[PDB]
Amino acid sequence: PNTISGSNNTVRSGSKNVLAGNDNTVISGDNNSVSGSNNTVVSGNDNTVTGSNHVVSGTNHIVTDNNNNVSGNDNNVSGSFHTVSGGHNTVSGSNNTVSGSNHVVSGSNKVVTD
Repeated sequence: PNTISGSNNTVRSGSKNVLAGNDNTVISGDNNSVSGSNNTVVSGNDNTVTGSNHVVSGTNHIVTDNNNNVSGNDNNVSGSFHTVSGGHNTVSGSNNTVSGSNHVVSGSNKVVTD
């Protein structure tokens, strides 16, 4: 039902997830692809999550690098230590806080909302 390769990866509830690496978890969700170390999809579907220490909920995100906290729908997040919600945001750099929709945010320490 799920495809799992590595050490200490788990899916509590859901199907068709693909988890590779170590200590990755899908709490509740389907069709997520998660690769790396210590990443977590809490409640979400169809997310692509690569790198380390991400926490992701919602749908259709692409999250990479490290330590990003992402919820909502269709956010594309790179760099580190971001907090992103809402929809269709594109976030790079470090330590940005982004909510609302359709924002493209780069650099560091930015706060952007609807």
